[PDB]
Amino acid sequence: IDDAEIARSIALEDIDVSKPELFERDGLHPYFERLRREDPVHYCKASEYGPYWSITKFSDIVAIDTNHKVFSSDHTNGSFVLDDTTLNAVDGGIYLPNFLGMDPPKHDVHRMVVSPIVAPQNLLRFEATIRERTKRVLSELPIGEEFNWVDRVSIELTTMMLATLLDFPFDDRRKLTRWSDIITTRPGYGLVDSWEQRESELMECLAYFQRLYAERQAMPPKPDLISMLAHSPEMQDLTPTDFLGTLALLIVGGNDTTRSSMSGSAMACHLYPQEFDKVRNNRALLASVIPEVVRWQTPIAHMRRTALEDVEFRGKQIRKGDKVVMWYLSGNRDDEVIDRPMDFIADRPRARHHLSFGFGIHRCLGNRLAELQLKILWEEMCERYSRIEVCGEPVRVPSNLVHGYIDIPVRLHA
Ligand code: HEM
Repeated sequence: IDDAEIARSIALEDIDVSKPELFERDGLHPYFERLRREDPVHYCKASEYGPYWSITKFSDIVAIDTNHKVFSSDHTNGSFVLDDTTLNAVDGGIYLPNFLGMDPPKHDVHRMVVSPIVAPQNLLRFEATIRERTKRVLSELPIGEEFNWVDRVSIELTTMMLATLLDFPFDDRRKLTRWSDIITTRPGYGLVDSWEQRESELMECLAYFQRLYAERQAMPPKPDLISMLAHSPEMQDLTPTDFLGTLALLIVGGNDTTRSSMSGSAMACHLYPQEFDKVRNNRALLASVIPEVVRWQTPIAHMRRTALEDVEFRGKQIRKGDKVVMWYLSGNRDDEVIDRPMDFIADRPRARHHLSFGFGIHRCLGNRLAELQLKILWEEMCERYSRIEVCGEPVRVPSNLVHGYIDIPVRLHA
């Protein structure tokens, strides 16, 4: 398929950027280029998820994200992703309510329970712990033999990081990757064969975490996420559904995003070897490289809202009940705000000014944890490797939400 030809040729009204097939072949940029130029607040009438608004420009996306009283995230209105099966009991899905899918006032009550995980002193302890654990993984990677970087680096380090945050048994940490993966999938997408199989694996997740929760309730408070839920007065009446929904948020939130950033790091070093060379020669560039990895990869391609009011936005009449989608993958390529945004630039000015963590009351809680783990990985790459070679076909995730990789064949050079 030639996405450039279609995007030039078809009527504006027939553009649907939501198809997971487009993400699998990273074919979105010709469509987004046309929408940002010709119709930046665009109504799509025909899609699998019903009709929706696409918000494609940087400034416009900030406006939606920061107006939570007009543009709702609440689970009672359908929650915060475009595909209604991921978090609602519809068409084979199950109900997964959580504080990212809550509007105020309840949102703030739940966020405050887990916000100590990024207290300053915990970030310092976390950084010291991660450093040694990361060193140990990287020092066993072969030189001059092909391996899947997603398997040996992205998953290996990400599941070690999330296990540290949950104090999850280290020997079972592969379960965290499995549970994360099935939350954002559908039957036939290559992970589960049925909705029922998905439901079974999530009940197994619930049973495992319930055992851990009961253990944490009976020991002193510790700086781990399950401990924080287990000792919180305001969390004592979670229904089974709310508990499972909250676990889903913490498992996917810390897993899929960081994994995708680690996979993008390898792609960046191969496609832009001179930028890797720069930071290797000058380690002060880590400050600008890490936010740029996250902007360039954009691990979460969109977040979705539902309008609670009729509202005229940039000249367009949004109606109460309409789906509104913030395309972070488009916004992070808006050259009104970001110069030469298709390329990876180790040394970019105002490198923290990107959309990948959102803006407003739902801005990513764990952004400092991700950035510290990515810093430590780049420190180690810089010390151990002359270059990172992608030597076979990359295989991408079929999702309009998770913007990441299944397979990146690499060879390391020293
Ligand atoms: C590069 C890594 C990451 C990216 C790109 C990312 C992206 C996001 C985005 C896009 C949101 C929603 C923003 C909005 O709607 O305005 C979010 C929220 C959240 N993230 Fe992250 N995230 C990352 C790492 C992490 C990690 C490591 C954790 C936990 C250990 C985490 C936990 C959360 C939580 C709990 C929320 C909900 C905040 C709320 O509703 O108040 N994230 N993240």
